[PDB]
Parts: sequence; C-alpha cells; structure tokens
Amino acid sequence: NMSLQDAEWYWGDISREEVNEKLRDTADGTFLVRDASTKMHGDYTLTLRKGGNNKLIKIFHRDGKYGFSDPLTFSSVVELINHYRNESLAQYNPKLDVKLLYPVSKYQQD
Amino acid sequence: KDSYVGDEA
Repeated sequence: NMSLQDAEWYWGDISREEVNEKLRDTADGTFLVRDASTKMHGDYTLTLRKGGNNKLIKIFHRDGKYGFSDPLTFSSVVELINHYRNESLAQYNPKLDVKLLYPVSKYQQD
Repeated sequence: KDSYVGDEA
C-alpha cells in the first residue's frame, strides 16, 4: 500500500519553472516527478537532469497503467520510478542514457 | 533548457 503522495520525489502540481528551481545546478540523474501541465488522462511528468539541462519525460497513464511509451507496463508511478533507478532511460530512447539516481526530496531534513 | 524527450530519434 505505497502511496504516490508519500514519495520523496513526487511534488504534485508544481510548475516546470518551480521544477527548474530544484533541478538547476544539479548532477546528471537528479530527478523529480510533478503532475503534467494538463490533467488529461492523469499523466505525470518526470524531470531528469542531463548535461546541465532538464529533460522532461511524459509518464502516460492509461487503463490503470503507467509508462513512457506504449506498451504501458507499470502498475503505479512508484513502480515505474523504482525500475528506472536501476535501468537507464535508454530503454525509452537510446539517446537518453541516464538513470534515476538522485531523487529531489520534498521533505524537510528534520 | 527544459526539453520534452520524444521516443523517436
């Protein structure tokens, strides 16, 4: 019973400009997820740092599954992210050879 | 720059 709301790297309805505040100046493989710019289908947007730029990868949501491209194979956003911590996004696009290495946490350090 | 990444080349 994992909830996306508890994910360190899930920042909800923040904007791309707000994401850039968190990803600017970071290392390759730094990442967070926000809601997509539009609510259609309940998609999400992964933002991943590479080469000093922010790469945005749509997380499609269809029929209760999630993925970057068809076929959608993941049962939750958390499961998707956990997969790409270990497997490079070269699986999505051969030219995007980066893993999800450094989550940007929304929580205070306490 | 913020860029969407597509699945084609």
